[PDB]
Amino acid sequence: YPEIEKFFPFNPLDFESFDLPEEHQIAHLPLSGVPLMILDEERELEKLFQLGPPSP
Amino acid sequence: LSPQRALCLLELTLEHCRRFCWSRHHDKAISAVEKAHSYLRTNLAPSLQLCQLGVKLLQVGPQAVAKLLIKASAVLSKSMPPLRALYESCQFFLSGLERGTKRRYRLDAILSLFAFLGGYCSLLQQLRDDGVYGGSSKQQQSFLQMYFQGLHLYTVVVYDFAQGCQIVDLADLTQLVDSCKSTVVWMLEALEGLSGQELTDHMGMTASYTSNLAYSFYSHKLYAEACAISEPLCQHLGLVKPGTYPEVPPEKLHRCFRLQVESLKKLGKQAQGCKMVILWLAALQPCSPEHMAEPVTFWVRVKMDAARAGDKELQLKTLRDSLSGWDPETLALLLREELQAYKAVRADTGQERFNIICDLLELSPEETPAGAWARATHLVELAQVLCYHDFTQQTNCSALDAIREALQLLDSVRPEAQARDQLLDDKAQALLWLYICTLEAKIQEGIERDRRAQAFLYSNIAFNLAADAAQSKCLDQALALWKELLTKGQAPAVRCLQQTAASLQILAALYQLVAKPMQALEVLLLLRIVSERLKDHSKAAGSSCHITQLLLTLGCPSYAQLHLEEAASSLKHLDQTTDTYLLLSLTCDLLRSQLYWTHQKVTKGVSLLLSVLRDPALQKSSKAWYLLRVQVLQLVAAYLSLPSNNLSHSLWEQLCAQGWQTPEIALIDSHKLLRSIILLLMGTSFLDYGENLVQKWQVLSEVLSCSEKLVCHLGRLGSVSEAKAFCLEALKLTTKLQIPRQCALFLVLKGELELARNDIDLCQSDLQQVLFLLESCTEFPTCDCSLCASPVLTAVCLRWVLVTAGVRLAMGHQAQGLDLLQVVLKGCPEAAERLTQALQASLNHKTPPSLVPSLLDEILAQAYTLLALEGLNQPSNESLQKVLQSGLKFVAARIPHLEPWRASLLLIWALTKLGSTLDSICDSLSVAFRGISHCPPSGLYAHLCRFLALCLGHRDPYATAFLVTESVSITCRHQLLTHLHRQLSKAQKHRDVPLARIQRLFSFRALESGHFPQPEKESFQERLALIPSGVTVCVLALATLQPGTVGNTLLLTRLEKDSPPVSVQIPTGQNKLHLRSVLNEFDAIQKAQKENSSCTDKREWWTGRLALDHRMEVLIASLEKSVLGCWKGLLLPSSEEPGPAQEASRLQELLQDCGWKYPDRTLLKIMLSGAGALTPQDIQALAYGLCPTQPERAQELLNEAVGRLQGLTVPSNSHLVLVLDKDLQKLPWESMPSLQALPVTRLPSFRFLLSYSIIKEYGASPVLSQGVDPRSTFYVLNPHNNLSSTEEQFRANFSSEAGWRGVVGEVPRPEQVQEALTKHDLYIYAGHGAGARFLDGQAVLRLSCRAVALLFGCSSAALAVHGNLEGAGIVLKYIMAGCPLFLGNLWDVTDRDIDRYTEALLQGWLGAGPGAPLLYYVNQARQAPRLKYLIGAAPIAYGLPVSLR
Repeated sequence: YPEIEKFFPFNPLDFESFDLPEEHQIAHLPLSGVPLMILDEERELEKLFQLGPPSP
Repeated sequence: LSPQRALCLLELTLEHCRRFCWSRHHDKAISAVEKAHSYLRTNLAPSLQLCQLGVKLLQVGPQAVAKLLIKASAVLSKSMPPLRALYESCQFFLSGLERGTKRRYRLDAILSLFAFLGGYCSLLQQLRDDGVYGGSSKQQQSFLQMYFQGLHLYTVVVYDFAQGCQIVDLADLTQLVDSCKSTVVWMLEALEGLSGQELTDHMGMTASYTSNLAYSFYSHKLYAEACAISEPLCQHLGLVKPGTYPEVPPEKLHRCFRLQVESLKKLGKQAQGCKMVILWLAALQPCSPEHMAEPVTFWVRVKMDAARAGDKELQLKTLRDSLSGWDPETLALLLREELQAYKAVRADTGQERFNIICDLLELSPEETPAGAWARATHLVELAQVLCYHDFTQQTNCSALDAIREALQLLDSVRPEAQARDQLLDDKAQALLWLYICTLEAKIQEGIERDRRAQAFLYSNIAFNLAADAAQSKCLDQALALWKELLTKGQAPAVRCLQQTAASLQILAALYQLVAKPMQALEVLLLLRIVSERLKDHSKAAGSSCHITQLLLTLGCPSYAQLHLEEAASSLKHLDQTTDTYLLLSLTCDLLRSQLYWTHQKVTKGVSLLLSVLRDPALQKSSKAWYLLRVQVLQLVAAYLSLPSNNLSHSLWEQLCAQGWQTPEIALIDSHKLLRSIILLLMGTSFLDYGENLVQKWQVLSEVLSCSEKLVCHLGRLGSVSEAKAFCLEALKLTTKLQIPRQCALFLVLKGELELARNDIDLCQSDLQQVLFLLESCTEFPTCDCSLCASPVLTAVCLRWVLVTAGVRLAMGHQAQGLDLLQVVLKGCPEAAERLTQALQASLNHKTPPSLVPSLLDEILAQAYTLLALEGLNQPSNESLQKVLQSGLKFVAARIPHLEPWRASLLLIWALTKLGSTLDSICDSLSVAFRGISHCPPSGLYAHLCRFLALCLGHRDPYATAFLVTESVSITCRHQLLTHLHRQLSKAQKHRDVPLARIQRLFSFRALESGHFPQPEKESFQERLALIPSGVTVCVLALATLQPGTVGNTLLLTRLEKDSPPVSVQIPTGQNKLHLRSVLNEFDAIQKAQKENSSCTDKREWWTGRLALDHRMEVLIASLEKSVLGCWKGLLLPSSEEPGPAQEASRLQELLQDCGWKYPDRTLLKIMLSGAGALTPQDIQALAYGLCPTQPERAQELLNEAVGRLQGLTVPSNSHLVLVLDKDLQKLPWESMPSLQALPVTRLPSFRFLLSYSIIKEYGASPVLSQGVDPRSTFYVLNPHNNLSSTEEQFRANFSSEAGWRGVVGEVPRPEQVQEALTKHDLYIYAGHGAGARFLDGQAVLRLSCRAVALLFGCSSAALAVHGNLEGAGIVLKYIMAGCPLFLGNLWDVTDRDIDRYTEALLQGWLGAGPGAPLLYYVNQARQAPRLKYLIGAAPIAYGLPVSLR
């Protein structure tokens, strides 16, 4: 009368961990910060320094 | 002449000289000179001499001329009575000089002129000083005009000389330096004690003169003296604080100051420049809130330049500090201007803006009703500066507190009529930033939750919180405020319209992220309105590009063309050769490529797209370029999803040569690039810091859109693991940002992905979650509140009504599922029509051609598919030919797009016509096959290949074999292509020919141009030519006549090297035993095993084990007898010796006489190679099948042939690779009686054998070429410490072995198990399953696999088949990573019996000696364990035969 052996069933699908490769990971990053508001020079003074001849 | 006569003579002589000048004569002047010579005797004589000298100088018009000028000045100096006469004389001399502007003047001539001018000036000033000159208002004015007239002439000469002054003549300019600065001194003194009007007009020319005088040096890099020239005026003008010069043009005063400030700032001296800006504003003290702007810009320019030089102390010198005594309102306006100018720079000025806002809060008195306004405006600016980098060392006010205080102050303000526009502006801006900083609060709250570590339905219902109504309402009101501001058509009259433009950009980005696309459309229309009002065509072009991209994301491509044309029209007005123009031009080209794609003019679109893809401007490092590459990659994926008949062949080659071979690869690269952008935002020298704010909410919206594309695509392909991975990533992001609509979308997607894997519980959980979220979103036919108005919500609702019908049909309700599908059938048309009307009203056009075909078309196509699949099970000959015809027509109007659904509908039509008609089925299915061959749906591709290889068979041998070959392991093929692309990417980034070769081997569109079966057949013939020697490939496949069933007819296709493909059809549908029954019995055995292993009575336990083993051996015997029957020598080797071939020829002819259609030789050559073991009943069935008309003499002839071929030998060196379907892989074919002595392994697809060969050609696979070493082995013995019975014995024998470095009892670190697979030849795992916990499929796929994997666990090499999806398991990831051989169990086994098996295998193989076949010892060790069929038939091998070295 042989004793009962063990029996440890395993589903082959329980191996998958739905983890992306670290180049596709977005939600674990600290999406904190609002990086200012830059309103570029409406007037480019660069071309405001020329008078040429002493016109009357 | 008497004194009076002499005075009259001077007047007459001057008149004579003036008369000579009156006609510009010289001979007459000579006559007057003779008259003067006659008068020569006086004070007027020197004066007359000067006039004569002037005439001589006029005649000269060089060195002598210079000497004459000096001589004139010298005599004039002595004269200056005589000085009074010298004036009239100097006027004549100056008249000659006026006509002597030869421009060819040298500093010496200018110095001589300066001498004469200075002498005249001294005499003129003395004459003007004389009370008489001042006494006569006009007379003083006349002398004053004369002085200024002379100075105007002087600077003209100076500028003429400065123009003549070149790089070499700079020394000459430095010579004129003296007179220039002295000139300024004289000019200022001339303005002393002057009448207001006279002083102001003279001030204008005075400043103008020095501006021209100073500019010359500045225009030649000589600031020091340029500053010395303007220093006196700037100081005098600045010191006189009283505004005594209100009229003097601010435009002039500006120039002089501007010049000195630049001269100092270009020479450092930032401190002096700051004081000069203070003096500048001091001069413009009582000016308008307009002229003060330029000084303030120069302030910020001097301040920012100071920072570059480390002049941090300039920041310490602030305006409020510098301009101590200034009217509050004026200082508040000046600090507003400084705030705006700081907003204009690009170099981390957050702290400076914070200082300005703090001082503006301190200066604005909250008491005044006109101070509450300034309080609120500075508070929204403080909110802006705090949602960026919150300052905990100052203020002690939170950002969400500042903004709410501002909103209350604004609600307390009442305007009149001129400021209502400013009120609407600031209120809308406050509401926008209220939303922004509530979202930042949510972000940091989630960050704190996730940081709380110490030492998801609930999460969804918690994050919902019914807070959507609070936040979205504020943006919905900011939009209305901006709209009432900008829609009137009149001028806006706001502070900075640029700020309105930037806020509208942020609002469009935010709406895109909250998934409200129509609101973003309206916001972009208003941004285009404002952009024309501001004459900024960059922004108009960008707004039109965005409107076009958003209209193409929706259905309507007609309205996108108008706005693309508008974008081009705005592009005309740009500089070109500038990054803005390059970017907007590439964007418009991309939009036109997409318009061609949707307009079915695909070849011009591909030409455009390849022009875009080959531009070196698309690769320059900047974030807008990365967004453009993202859109490029999504368009490339949209072009890779078209059938090959739409495009030419070289077009496909050059399109795939860019680096992206499938839409999945393109979309994952899009996702990767979208992540790399965020690493740049949420961190440079701030060069690209211009659009970071809008980009931060554009990148998140694009991430969610890319994830929707990458999830809806990978799930339709059947790859549900990666699809769920991306779906979970996006759900995590959306719960982080707390966006209900996007998370509802992604929950419905995850529900469909779980329904694909037959998980009704998880799908119903997700469905209830989205029902909760949709009840939250709605504000609680033609209008269903917020749901109907929004397209995204109607889409998510119809996807709910689709996945719910799918679940309702999976559990088996039918009527309810059909009613839900018919609801989805009436839902998409009305949804598209209401979106059409909404888009027309929003853009304000007339009659949009055709309805909007967005994702509603795809969901209606899937509804048609699922409603056609249910007419098969209820073939009542009614609404089946009327639901499939309508679906076919629908899907046939949009030809290049809805292609998988037309293939599904064609397959269903073929299955309905199945029960000439065979040719009709074949052509229909060939249409479908070419419809999905480029990127197959894995589940449809199998049904389509096997139905097409069943209709078309023996009438076309090679084509039938090719279809059977492609119907296996499609998902593994997709995954291998993706893995190879990732390998190429990482290998290029780290620093490959075999990689590209394998990619070509697995590619879906590496075909030539052809009709229906020809180019496919040619590629298949090449692949057949690639088979190695000594290997037989049997592809067993179940031909399924319904999608979702099992099937009975076994398609067996044998593949050899230099032999035609021999295929056979084994219809096991009447053979009593069936094959469905075999699979049912196997499932029953595996269920009974686990239900029995719970009993504790050892006797009943062993009885059940024995009964299951007997059942298992009966099943194995039945496979060979009934399942294969006579057609079972197709798996046996081929006789190298002649004999079968000659008999094959003779029998071919003679049986062809007997009525054998499709006579073939290789079939009989392989069926007679095993004649030694051929039984009379096999010969009976074979004969009665081959030759039905005259069978008896066919048997007799076959009996004679086998009797003549009685003695033979199968080849010693040979091998059989079994390619099984997803349903037949679980049966233990390797343990059938016939295949017990024969080496037999498995592979996923036939292409994997060729891949192993290709890798063997180059290396990287030492074991499959050299041999396994007895040493060099890593073992994992009992890592979970459950099984000690094994642990003890296996510990003894393993430790006894030399060179074996492993673990025992403990779970191995992932690093050492990585090194175990990589650096070793053998990986003996004695434990639970297949590693899994410490080594999962992704970790090995990320790895190279050198070692043989002897994984001795329960279901180690089993593939889990869930639903209509193909098998998944870690063995696939092992052999996709290059594992030569992978041994593992197939079903659950027990402990000590599997230990006995493992001990036998390891004692037989290891220790046999060098060159010991492993597959020989897996069958030799299969007779050691007690239950020889229940735990002996379980071990299975994947790969190629290996041997010990």
